[PDB]
Amino acid sequence: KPIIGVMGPGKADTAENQLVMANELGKQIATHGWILLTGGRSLGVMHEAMKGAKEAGGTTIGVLPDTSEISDAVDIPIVTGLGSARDNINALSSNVLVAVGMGPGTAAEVALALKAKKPVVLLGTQPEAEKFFTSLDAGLVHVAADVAGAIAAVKQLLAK
Amino acid sequence: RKPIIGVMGPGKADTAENQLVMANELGKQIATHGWILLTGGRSLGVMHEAMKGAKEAGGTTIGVLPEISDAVDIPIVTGLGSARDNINALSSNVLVAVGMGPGTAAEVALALKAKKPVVLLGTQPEAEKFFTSLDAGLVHVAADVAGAIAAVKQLLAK
Amino acid sequence: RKPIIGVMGPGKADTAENQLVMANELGKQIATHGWILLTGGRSLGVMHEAMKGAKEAGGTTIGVLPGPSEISDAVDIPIVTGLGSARDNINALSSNVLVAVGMGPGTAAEVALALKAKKPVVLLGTQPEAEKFFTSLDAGLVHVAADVAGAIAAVKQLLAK
Amino acid sequence: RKPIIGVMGPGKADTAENQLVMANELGKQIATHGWILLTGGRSLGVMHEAMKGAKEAGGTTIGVLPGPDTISDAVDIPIVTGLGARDNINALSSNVLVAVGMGPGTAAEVALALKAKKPVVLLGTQPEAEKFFTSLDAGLVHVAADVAGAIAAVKQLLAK
Repeated sequence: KPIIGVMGPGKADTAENQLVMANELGKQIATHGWILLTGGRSLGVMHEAMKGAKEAGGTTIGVLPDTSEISDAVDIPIVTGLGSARDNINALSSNVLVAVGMGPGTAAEVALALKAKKPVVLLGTQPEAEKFFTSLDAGLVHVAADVAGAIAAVKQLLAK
Repeated sequence: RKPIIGVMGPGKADTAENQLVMANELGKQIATHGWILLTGGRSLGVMHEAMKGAKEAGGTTIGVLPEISDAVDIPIVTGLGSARDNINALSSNVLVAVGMGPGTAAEVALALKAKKPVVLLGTQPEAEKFFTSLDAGLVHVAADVAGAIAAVKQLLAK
Repeated sequence: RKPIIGVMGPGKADTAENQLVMANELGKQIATHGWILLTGGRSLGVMHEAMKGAKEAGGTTIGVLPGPSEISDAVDIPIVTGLGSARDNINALSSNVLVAVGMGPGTAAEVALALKAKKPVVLLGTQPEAEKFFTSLDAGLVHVAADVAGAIAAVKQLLAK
Repeated sequence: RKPIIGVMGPGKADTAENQLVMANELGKQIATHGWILLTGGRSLGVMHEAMKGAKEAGGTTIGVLPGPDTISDAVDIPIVTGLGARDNINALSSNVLVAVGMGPGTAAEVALALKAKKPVVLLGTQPEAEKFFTSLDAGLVHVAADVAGAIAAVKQLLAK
């Protein structure tokens, strides 16, 4: 059962178009028979992908700093306690990683995945980010224009 | 959402034979009761047995790692090694220690520190009575797999 | 290289005043022996007193923290980690010898972790059940000290080997 | 409290030789200013030269390692973490961070420092990096053209 990780900025930092892409990304992850792994508290991109995944009957793993609540969009809550430190659990536990948008948090998570030699697809990050991460590891970086392209890169990659 | 039962225990070299038997059937019963099993993948004593108990009974297992192992449905790779995945303690609704050693002691203590109940099974007096001195209200001592599955059912309901 | 001695204690209403006084004196004796004190870096309880005692004797101190902020004023070197309820095996792995003053859930995790790292732990001001329970984890690494002088003498011997 | 300056760079042959000289001269100037050098505690790359540099000029050094561990001779205080993972320690413990060169590990440390809202001095990085990280946080990113520049950016940042 493949595991696809979604990173992306939080609620305040995610633009409306990026939110829409994130939901659609989560749906398509679910319809291709994959598990979604993302951050279980963050309310921008990561939440939208989880809702997307859930709305289309997919399994979601949320990674979390118990404490209250959760979200009902999370199926398997994995609580680390690690506060501001590295749940590079995403990076390491995923088959493929997709970033929707960009910010300091997300840049950090993408660079760890590359360091760990795992492929990353970059959706809706700007040219600045696309060129830098490609400059880090051109064999591991895939830029996608929209969700369907991102999902195609994810399919091509899992065959390998 | 399914209850998640954390199991902790020593590895191959320090797990007596009766503890492996107890671990294997504890996992069977975790699954049989419709709970998710959470434990370490890759530890080849108590923890590896509970996962198989659980799989053999058609349960869902999560394995925390720092390949493995047919019996793990969801691998969570942490990347730490000689550190703390406190994932077991904080992710799981109830924790069952089967046997005892340094690793397991640290994890029982962290669970009590996060104020979760722990069921101690096949641990011995010194461990039972020390953990009880830490938080008596959170520490439950079971005699056999049955008394431990029992204590777990009686804890999810509260 | 200067030896580093790790000190671990319980908290605050898990702390009695004999333990605060013993932690201060332990921390002085550590600094007087030319050793670095490594402990938790909050201005609270047993770890804080060890730190004030080391500073008072002209010792060097390292405080480990999670997060952000308010470092004890006795901390020379603050090590800020970003982990919350997550360990924080820094004390255990970085110290040559570790000393527990009192006992609580947190110190018990810390002590068990250090034994698993094959590091010697000196127990000071704990109850027979802790003493007995850790002794049963590893007889070879657990030193029960009766007072601060005994603690210091166990560290001394452990470093001389 | 003596200030702590953290240095980050690449390891093996993500590392050009002039980077190795800049790192060593930088460590040397950090120690001459009465500052502590915090770095990765290994015997390789930018971080080791910076350490050797600091020592040679009478400075104190802190080396952060994973598990378990012994570690350069230039390290006074070893901080052994056992998080084989993320030492987020540099980012959060240093007053100022200086990156010498760039690679995946460095990229994550820098983004984490900017996520923690700490200023980063970028020495000997390519303009893709200078541009990307400036795109993340203009206010926190300082491109130095050389070791003297890098020090006068620290010195001033330590003064605000």
